[PDB]
Amino acid sequence: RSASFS
Amino acid sequence: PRRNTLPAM
Amino acid sequence: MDKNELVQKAKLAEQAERYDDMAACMKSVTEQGAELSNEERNLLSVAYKNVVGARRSSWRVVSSIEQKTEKKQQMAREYREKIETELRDICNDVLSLLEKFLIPNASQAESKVFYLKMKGDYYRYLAEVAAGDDKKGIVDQSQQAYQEAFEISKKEMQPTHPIRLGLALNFSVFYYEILNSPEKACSLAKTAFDEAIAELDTLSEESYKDSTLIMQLLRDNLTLWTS
Amino acid sequence: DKNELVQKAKLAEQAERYDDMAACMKSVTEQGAELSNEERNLLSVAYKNVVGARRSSWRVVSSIEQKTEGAEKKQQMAREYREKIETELRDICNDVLSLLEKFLIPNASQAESKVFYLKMKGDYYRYLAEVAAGDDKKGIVDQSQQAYQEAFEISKKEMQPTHPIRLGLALNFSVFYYEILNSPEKACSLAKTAFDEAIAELDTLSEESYKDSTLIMQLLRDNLTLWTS
Repeated sequence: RSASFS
Repeated sequence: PRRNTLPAM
Repeated sequence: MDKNELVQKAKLAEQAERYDDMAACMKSVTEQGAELSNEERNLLSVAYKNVVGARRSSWRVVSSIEQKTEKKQQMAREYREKIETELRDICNDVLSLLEKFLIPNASQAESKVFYLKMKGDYYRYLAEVAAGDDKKGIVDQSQQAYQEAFEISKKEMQPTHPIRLGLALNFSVFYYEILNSPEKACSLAKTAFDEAIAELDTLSEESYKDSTLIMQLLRDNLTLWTS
Repeated sequence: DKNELVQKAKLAEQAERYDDMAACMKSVTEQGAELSNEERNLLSVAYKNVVGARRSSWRVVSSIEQKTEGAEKKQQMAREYREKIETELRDICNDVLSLLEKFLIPNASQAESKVFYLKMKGDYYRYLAEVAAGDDKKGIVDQSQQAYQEAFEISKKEMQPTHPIRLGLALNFSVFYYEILNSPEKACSLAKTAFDEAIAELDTLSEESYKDSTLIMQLLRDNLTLWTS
């Protein structure tokens, strides 16, 4: 999907 | 590299 | 145990891909009440991201089956609820560490931004599985944590700093997916990409493999949302 | 209702929640009726994934413990963590082995299914042998060997050389010889005979089973290549 990240 | 057994994971 | 042995058992658990263990070690460390180092807070954050990630992934599978579906429907429903409970218990554990220990002892701008961004993320995870009555309150708590982090990072950090970029990526995901504002999501992501590009002669050895991978993720989201 | 426990097991599978899948299939088995072909494959998939996670962890930690010369507080903590993983792994094997002894093997009413459960007994005793202390090991190794041998004798009497269950048993038995008994000549010889007798079928292999047979035959030959080099 959409990328998020930490 | 690892030799085969079955069932696989 | 003692602080230093707890950290070493966490790294070991990390190598064994035993994430529940890793999170219980780093919870204990945090509960001793001393400010965390860079190395420690990254360990804490990696442990909980893997523990909560496995529940979210399982929730999306079961909740879809329940949709495209009776006693078979009721079963999917019950199984989705048991997964939801495990997920909320995990989020409230993290949220309670943030409020009692981490945010109060944070002595630098950079670490205040890190923890506020984490607080936005974990309220956002609650928002994904909330329904009706509680949802507005939860969505509000996510947006305010994000907004305070965004203001501090604009005032104190360079446009190429990884923590500043990482925040812009996740806050734009919040707009798109939680608030339904594709136009605000796009313009947040585009400004963050362009200001970083304008300043590239100013990235060091340390953060210049992290910064450019997040720039890549920003442009990938835009292309997705623009197609 | 067995039908409902089987539906939950599938659901657990699609969510990648293998401990939940294993608890449902243990309950179905515990009802005392013979398992369908579908139910037997579910049981085997749940437990393969639950025990696999531990074995993979065990190798990571054991290899860190040995590599560390000195640091006797760090080596001690590694040793402790390895032992805790070992205790989880032994429990899982003992649960499986007890289902096989009480319900699955005494009730198996066809050669196909009795070969399948026998091969599973040899596998789970072999997992206990990978982590056995030196006083208990020899007893564990012989249990693995006897279960594989009785399977091997039934399959050679009752099944065609290209049957997937017969081919999978020769693949696992031959790895037992190589790694557990340190007998590479015996391991090679067992793998080569099973490959060659299967090739012998320039004659009869069914269209629904052929893809499985061919895949395992290539696994046998990759092992022979690795062990010859």
